[PDB]
Amino acid sequence: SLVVFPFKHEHPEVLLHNVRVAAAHPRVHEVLCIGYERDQTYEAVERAAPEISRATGTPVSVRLQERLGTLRPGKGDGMNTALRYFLEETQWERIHFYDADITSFGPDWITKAEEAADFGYGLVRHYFPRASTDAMITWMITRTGFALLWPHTELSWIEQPLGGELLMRREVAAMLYEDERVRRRSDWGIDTLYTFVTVQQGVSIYECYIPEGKAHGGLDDLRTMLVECFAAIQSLQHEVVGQPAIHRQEHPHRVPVHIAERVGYDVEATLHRLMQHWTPRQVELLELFTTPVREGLRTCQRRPAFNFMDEMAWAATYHVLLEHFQPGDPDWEELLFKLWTTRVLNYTMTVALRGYDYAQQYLYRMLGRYRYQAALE
Amino acid sequence: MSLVVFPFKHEHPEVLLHNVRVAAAHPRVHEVLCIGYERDQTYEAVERAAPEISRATGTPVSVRLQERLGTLRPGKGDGMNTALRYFLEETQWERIHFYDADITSFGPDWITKAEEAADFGYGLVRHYFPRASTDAMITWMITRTGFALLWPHTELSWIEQPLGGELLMRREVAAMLYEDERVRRRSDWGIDTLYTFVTVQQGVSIYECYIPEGKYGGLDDLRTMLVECFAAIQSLQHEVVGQPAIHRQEHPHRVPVHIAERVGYDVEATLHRLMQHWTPRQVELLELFTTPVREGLRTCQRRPAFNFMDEMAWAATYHVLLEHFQPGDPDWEELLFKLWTTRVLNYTMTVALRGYDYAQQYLYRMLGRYRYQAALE
Ligand code: NA
Ligand code: NA
Repeated sequence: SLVVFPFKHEHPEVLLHNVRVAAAHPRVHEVLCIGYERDQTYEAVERAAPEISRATGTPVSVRLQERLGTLRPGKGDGMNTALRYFLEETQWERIHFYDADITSFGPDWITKAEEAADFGYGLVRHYFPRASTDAMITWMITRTGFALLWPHTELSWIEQPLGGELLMRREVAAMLYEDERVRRRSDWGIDTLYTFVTVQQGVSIYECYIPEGKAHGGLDDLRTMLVECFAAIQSLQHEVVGQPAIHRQEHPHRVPVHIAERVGYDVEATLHRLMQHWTPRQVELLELFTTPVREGLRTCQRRPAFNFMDEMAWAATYHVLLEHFQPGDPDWEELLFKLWTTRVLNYTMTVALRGYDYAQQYLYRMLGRYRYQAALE
Repeated sequence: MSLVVFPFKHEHPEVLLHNVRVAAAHPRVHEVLCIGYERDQTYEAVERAAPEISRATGTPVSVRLQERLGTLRPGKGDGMNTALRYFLEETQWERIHFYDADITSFGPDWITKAEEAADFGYGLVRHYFPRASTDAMITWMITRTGFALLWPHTELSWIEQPLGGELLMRREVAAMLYEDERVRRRSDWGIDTLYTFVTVQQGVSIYECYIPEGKYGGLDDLRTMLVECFAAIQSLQHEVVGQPAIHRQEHPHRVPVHIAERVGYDVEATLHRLMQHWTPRQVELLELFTTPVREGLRTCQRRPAFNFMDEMAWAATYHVLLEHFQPGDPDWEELLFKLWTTRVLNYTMTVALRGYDYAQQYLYRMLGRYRYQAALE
């Protein structure tokens, strides 16, 4: 079994700690770290690598990501490079990915995933408890898109379709590595692509619950990620999903108190940013949207406005964006960001303020209404 | 011997009349009194329904108009003090209840529980109810906060609903309050504060009944109550409490889910209203406040700022207000309003968003630190 840690900007100590756990694990035959460039961190892990291999009897390799796709060169190139390495330079039967920066990692993540693979599943995804105001891309972009475009499939039921923590069977990794839609997704869209393509190909999926959760400012920290996750859905929108898929999830535990009691973002800063980086093109682009959204966002030039951006207004908005949004156009990018920000604020003030349980319940029903709306049309 | 009082203004007649019926049917209630603000629609409906309710229940149901007994805005204070005057001068009943006209959860239990605690010996019985984490912002940030910073060694800041209009007094407590000029003059929203304070100051023994079943717009809706409740505390600040008081509270149930999952105010409207109705004198009055507060509120001329207004900034702010605020002055009232608004927003986004239990714990701890800070000094 190969374990992969993609990294770029992470501090060395956290990645090295995780490497040491994975290398020590009885079922792990090799650890690979993949980075962007030979920096301080990359050199540190290269230096520390041989002490770790001798101590564990497990080979630890470092490699650079190669340019395999055609978008911004980010996470997708790293993961796809790991797929090639696993397929062409190893004979291991299974590959795990874990983000380099997870601070809650332990032998349990590896064990649970392997045991699920033993059971027969082609793909094992880890999922985690999350704060009511985390996962706003997952919820408002990815799962929403899946519900609205493929309501009869497993896609919108997957818990963490953006999660980078997962295990694949060799054959699943080969299928993804060979798929050109996946190979080209060199940016933040890679996780969406892996998720979508595995489901479309009827790979069987198990979702393991990891109770400790994943420990790793304004909403604008997420803006590139948001743009690329949305572009990934938009790129897939005319695809057909023609076959069922086995999909099961470990029953989740009660959310831990310290996770239920996190705030996901700085509300003040987010309100402020909503009023910034406006341009006449952004103002003119709003003429594509429904009346309450156009007026709501136009208001945002002067003061934060977001009550208008409820569930149905968001679905209406999502449809216009699927049709008109252009990845790489700066005004479209900023507009998406503002529109999503008003959706996040609306949900924060009218749903998340009512409590964790209330929020979870609203989000699941949101998907249910989106699927039903899409299935009736 | 027991009188039940419902002061009223513009409430819907059916809620009030339902409650009147409940009170008069109660075996322990000898007379029901309704005190009307003026001869409006509500008052006419009450006066029509009265003689029939007296006949159906064999209990006298009287209607009267609030008199002008105080020297401030003619409001709740006049209404309640008029009921005291009547209880004392035109009846011989030994106990008086007050209930708000529009409580929708009213039953004989509210009366029985209060009567039973008086039988036990208490001078004053106050009811208290579960409340949502964004309700009771005057109670917490103004009244309980003031009680904690001004009389930390007393029972005052430990009282759960000092602003609550659901309570029972023994005749001698009522007489003492009616006779007190500080109380007689508080014709506005400050009356509840005055009742709570003077009873404690005079060593009246207090019991708090828990009513499990008991209990919109921008913060704007609470602006008049806010400025009058603050003025009430300000008007008492040099008073001394030189005797203890017996005070016990019924143990509270877990908050009902339907109450934990409410929202208390329109956030968007509140953020907007924070940027309005500036005057250059308000800008200049800010010069009296600490630097982060001065800078923070000044920013509110252009965008909402509130992160600065944590509990320590609020305590510093409260001291400046106690010293400088001018009741009845439009700029001072408006500044208090914005100042409290930033405090409620700060608490909403950094505390209440973390969940009900986190919020409750934070609030009780806040009073704890305010008592400690005040007693040390
Ligand atoms: Na090993
Ligand atoms: Na009676």
